[PDB]
Amino acid sequence: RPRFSFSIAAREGKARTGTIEMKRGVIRTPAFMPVGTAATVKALKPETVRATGADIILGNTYHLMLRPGAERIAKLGGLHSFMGWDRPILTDSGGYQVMSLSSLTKQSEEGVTFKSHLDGSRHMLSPERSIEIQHLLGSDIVMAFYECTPYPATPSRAASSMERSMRWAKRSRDAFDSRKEQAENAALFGIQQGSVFENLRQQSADALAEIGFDGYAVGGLAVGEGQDEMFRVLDFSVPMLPDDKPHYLMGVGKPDDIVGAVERGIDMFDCVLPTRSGRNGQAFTWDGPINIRNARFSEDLKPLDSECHCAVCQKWSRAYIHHLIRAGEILGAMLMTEHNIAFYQQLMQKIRDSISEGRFSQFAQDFRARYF
Ligand SMILES: [Zn+2]
Repeated sequence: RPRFSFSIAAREGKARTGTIEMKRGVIRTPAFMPVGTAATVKALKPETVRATGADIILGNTYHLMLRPGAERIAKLGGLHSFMGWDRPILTDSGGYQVMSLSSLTKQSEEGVTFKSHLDGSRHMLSPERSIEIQHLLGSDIVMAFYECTPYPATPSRAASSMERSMRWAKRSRDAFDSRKEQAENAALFGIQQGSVFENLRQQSADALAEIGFDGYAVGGLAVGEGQDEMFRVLDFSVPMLPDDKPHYLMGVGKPDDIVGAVERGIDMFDCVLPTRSGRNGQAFTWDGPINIRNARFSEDLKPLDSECHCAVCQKWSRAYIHHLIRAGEILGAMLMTEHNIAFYQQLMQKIRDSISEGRFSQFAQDFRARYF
């Protein structure tokens, strides 16, 4: 019923489990959010996405602004109504894609100018335009617009980029606050930057807390630094964010990354891996991933995973799915994606249950021992 309410029901070390109550629904944390790129979680009906256990999905402001257009979607009744997903949606601000998929990007204090990577150039993105688009889409959790710091990054480079983003966070906060409908029904998350430097990260955290947000995302990771660095950064970074607010680690998703991130205080995750690697033929299992295309699965009657409770593992064999993927059949992508998202959600449920029971540390250890 409330606009936004985060409650921690249990803790173990830095790990915690709880819920986020929003007008469109309850989000159980730690949470994994499936990625919905062009108003669709690839190869899945929204009801299937919900069936796997997902309480919230992520939409991106970049793609949607290009096709079919933020304004068009608003006119159509909003993203929820448009795609058939009635639960909460967290929208990325588009800053990282603007820099990864756009042609001739132009950075400036006002924002970034760019050329759409597919048809001319739906051109401008600033802190206020981003928030505006996110309002048009009707997202429940709005991400403040930021400027990306590549890896590696020199201290001065990381400092100046972090500083710009902190200014953009203020502008995003204000833009969000000026729109009453948005401010009253949605949530706004701020994003910490600072690369791998804790002084920078600290400054970013402090700026962010000064402005004040509903949740804090740890940005700049999973950009090539490797798990060791990521974890090392998380170790000093997460404790800098407000304890009573959710901590969201953007773009992080290998199963082992998630478990280690939760051990360091992360409550929310998103990643294209499960969907992406699904179309590719890679299925996640409690014994590590398997590539279903491999000839040894040609007559394997066992399900993708022997303990998985998803509809795919209850009804189809590795042999069939192996066939479908090798034949390039659409059902192959559909079945692989559903199992993978299903697997991710079961991992989050296992994580949440072990924290509530005070046995997460052992779960993590056992998980790693078997998965690897
Ligand atoms: Zn399954």
